[PDB]
Amino acid sequence: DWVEQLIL
Amino acid sequence: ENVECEVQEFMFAMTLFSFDQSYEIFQLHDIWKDLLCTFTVPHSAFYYQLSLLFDQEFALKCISKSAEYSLQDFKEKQHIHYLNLLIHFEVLDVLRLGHECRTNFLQLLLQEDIDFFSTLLRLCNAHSDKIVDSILSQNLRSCFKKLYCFRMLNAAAEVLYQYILMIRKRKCYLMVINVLSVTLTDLRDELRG
Amino acid sequence: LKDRYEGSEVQNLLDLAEMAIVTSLVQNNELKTLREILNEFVSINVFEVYLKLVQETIDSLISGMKIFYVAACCNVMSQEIVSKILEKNKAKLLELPLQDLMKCTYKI
Amino acid sequence: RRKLVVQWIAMAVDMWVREVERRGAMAAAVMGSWVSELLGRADQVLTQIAGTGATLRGGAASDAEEIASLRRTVKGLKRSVDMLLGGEMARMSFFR
Amino acid sequence: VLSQFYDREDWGQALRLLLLLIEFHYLVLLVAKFLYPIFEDSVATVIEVIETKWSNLYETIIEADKSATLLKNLRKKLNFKLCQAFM
Repeated sequence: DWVEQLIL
Repeated sequence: ENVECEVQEFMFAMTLFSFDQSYEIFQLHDIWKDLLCTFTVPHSAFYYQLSLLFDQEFALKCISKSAEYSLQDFKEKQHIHYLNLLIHFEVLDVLRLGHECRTNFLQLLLQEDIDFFSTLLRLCNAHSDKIVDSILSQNLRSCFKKLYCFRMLNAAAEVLYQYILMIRKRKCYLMVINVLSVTLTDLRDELRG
Repeated sequence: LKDRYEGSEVQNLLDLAEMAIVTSLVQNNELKTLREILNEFVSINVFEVYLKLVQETIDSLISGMKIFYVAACCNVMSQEIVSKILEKNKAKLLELPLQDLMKCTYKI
Repeated sequence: RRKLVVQWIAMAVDMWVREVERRGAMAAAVMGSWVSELLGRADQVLTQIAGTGATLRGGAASDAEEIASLRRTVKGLKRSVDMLLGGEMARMSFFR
Repeated sequence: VLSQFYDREDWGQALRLLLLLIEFHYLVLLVAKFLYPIFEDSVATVIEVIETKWSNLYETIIEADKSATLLKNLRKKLNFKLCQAFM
């Protein structure tokens, strides 16, 4: 979740 | 050990060869057809013959030692042998610089060389940081290709990349721009178009 | 004029000349150009041409000055370097010497 | 005759490199260090074969330049593979 | 930062940093500094994008880090390219 929000 | 105790020495050598003891005795001092040829020649010949006969450790060692002690036909042969033995077991760069200081021969040798060869070349370039350079460029010109070319030339890189281009596009344009840092403007415009 | 605007040489033979030489940057054409120049008789370019057909230091300085006076100049410089390399194939040589940077480094 | 085995490896890795380069251009619109090590050993085998060939009984071997050529090809492939492994493979979809 | 404190992990962190920089001058400088300190295809692509993307506060930050910047960055990029070529 935290790494999906960083990629966005 | 018995019946032998100059001639007896050579006898001991050839007998102990048919390996450490043999080589040692031989060096310290100074199949039948080959032996006769060697006798007629009379170190280089002896080592060559031994290497041929064991063609292994003994052979390779003797050959290397003789080649070292010596340093067109003989030279080329010795070099080829050494390189092959080393690649089977640095050597490349050494031999190259040596011969530079028979061009088609070298072209064939490098032909055989072509991953290990590439690594060696990279090492040589790092160390550095005419004929040899041209030969290398030609062999490379004969992704992978572009990369090798670029690495070696370090204009040739840029030219090769442009030719290949005439994801991939972006990467190329980018690499070109970084290397250059007119051309940049053109590349940018093309990427934007 | 119609040629400069659409992007000739015989007409010119009959600054701008330097730009034409720039565009040109074969041996026979060079010789013909040289003959035309002789008939007409910039100086630096002439010295360079004379060297190519073939004091050397003076020609070199002239060419460097011309280069300073962009792509064509660099090309000419590279050509001169190649020619010097061909001629070489000690102190005088060092005096004459005194991607291009990479080449110079390899030379040193 | 391991000369011939090295030639097969050279040809296989070459096609592999071409495939990776093609697949990179494809996606704009695995290889490990073991392949690099393998080409180094291959260069050593060729250095060993050439040396043995120079000291054969009856006269030197005729394949001297043939092996020198293979050495160059192998080095070229190790160079390409080393560049891909070193980062050029993660930057294949990028403009140069 | 956690990943940094903890080779592949380091690469992943560097990639994340490049991605963040793309999404966003000071940040870019910090990233360049980190890359220099560290000193494949994906990495090269990122470096390239950064070069393409490339005031007083930024200069001050650069000075603090050293304790010219563009040149150092170009040098680092060249080094990275060389490394990729060797690989």
